[PDB]
Amino acid sequence: EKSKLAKVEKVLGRTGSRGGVIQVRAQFGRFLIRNVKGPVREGDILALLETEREARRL
Amino acid sequence: PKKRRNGGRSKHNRGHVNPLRCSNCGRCVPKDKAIKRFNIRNIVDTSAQRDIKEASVYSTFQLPKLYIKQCYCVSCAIHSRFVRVRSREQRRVRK
Amino acid sequence: DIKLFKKWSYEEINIADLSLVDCIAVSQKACVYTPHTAGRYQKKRFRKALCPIVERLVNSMMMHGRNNGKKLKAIRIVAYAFEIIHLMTGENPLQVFVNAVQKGGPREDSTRQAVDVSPLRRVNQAIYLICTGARNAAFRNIKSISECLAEEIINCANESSSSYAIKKKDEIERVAKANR
Amino acid sequence: RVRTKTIKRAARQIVEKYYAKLTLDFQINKKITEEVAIIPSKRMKNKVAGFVTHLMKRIQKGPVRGISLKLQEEERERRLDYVEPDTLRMIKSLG
RNA sequence: GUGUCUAACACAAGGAAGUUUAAGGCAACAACAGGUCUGUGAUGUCCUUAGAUGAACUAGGCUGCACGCGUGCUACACUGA
RNA sequence: UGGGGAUAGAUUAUUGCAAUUAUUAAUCUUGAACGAGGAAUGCCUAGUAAGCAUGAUUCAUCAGAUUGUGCUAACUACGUC
Repeated sequence: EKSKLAKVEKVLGRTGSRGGVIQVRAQFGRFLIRNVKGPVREGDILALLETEREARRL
Repeated sequence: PKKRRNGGRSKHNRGHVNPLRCSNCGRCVPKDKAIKRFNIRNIVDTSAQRDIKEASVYSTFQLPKLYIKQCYCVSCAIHSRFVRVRSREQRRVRK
Repeated sequence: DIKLFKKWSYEEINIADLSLVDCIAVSQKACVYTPHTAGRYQKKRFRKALCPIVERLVNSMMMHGRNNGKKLKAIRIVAYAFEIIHLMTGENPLQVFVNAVQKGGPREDSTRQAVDVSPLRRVNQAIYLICTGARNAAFRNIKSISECLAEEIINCANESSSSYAIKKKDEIERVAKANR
Repeated sequence: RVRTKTIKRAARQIVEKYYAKLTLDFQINKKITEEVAIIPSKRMKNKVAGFVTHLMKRIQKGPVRGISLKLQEEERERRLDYVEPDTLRMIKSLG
């Protein structure tokens, strides 16, 4: 199937209206900025179903 | 009270000075009164700037700029966070 | 020596998305003869991430109306369900269960925009999805809860459209795809 | 966590009248504090012992504010003991 | 580790316990015309005090039922009876 | 549906002067609605939440109540405006 794996470098901050989203920096040798839901930590894989367009803060 | 000593503007030695119209909404405001922000900005994001450099013909990169000079009326500027309400003493401070 | 239910050693699993492997209880100190350990998981965020996966599964399964807190039957039902998987296919039931958790975990979620989901959240949703499918199949039906659970796990491992877990996972992902 | 003014008040009185009595270890400081000061509750006495131990951690690095010892002041006082161009311009102006 | 590197926080280790160990008791300043004179031999005024609005006795009533709203219980099942 | 016990009939008991507008109790019989609940809205982060009981209070007589007490022992963030 289709999916890619990017490794978390930095947890940037807790975002969104209810605070349940997290802004997160991920490395593919390319740096990415993503928004993730749920408890997460640095140095670990995050699976990306779509890899494209780096994310503005919510 | 009378809040403004200078009228909020370059009133001194002048009668009429032309209105400009607000970038946000077309509200007329005197050029002397108007809230001006230069906004020198690049169109590129950081990842986009990396992708454009990699994509680029040439190593040399001209870095396309946005030169705006965006003028806000008072009502818009306070709404959209270009100014604050300061404090009675602090309303005279040019930083 | 150490084996789950005295019959499943459970010391070796395949990679999945790699993110899953950290969470799951394959290591010899986290593998156990029988699930019941009932720890304290409220100290901080990652304390609950260290839970035995079989204990987490039975606790997830047991909550439902009349059933609340009936943990030993839920262990017997999971034990029976793994036995059903072992009879049905020659693969280890735990391995099939790991595949079902990999398949059941969605990779995106959304707000009014679309977002990724964390590995812990993916595991928690997957376990929940397997138990909800079994529960939905069970309630007001002739099929056994053990039979429903085993069928849901194998079908989710397969990636079948019959699976409630695949159908829900697809729906969550589809809503994420729709939103973006 | 954090410690109150009363806990601090007892700790501050300690060192001021018992500078050289204290040691690094918390248990010995508990005994010293108990020996010097009558503190009615174990929890309160342990907290004061704790804070005095923290004050001990802060000191032993040389001088710091809020306390005084004559010896360092005495040590410091014992310890301490024309026509070139940059000078010239002022002299030349003076005459 | 982070922190004026103070006050202190974060992580790990140790440890029965690390958030002040966990839970209560506790209850400022100043109000509200909040409730209670259907608890008081706490109580003003006003009513009442001999075919008594007191004390006491015999029934009946507080729960009746076109109907509207609180709060609980019992259920809606085979992960059960 | 053998889930369910509304609603009703015949009893023999118990308390009390008095039990009838089923006091309360048991035996047999009678065998309703309810197919998981709209708009709404409650409580809850660790032995909690939930489920299951049970002591005490009122009491001549009685728990579907309140207040305690135990046991069975979850989920999910572990934060944000």
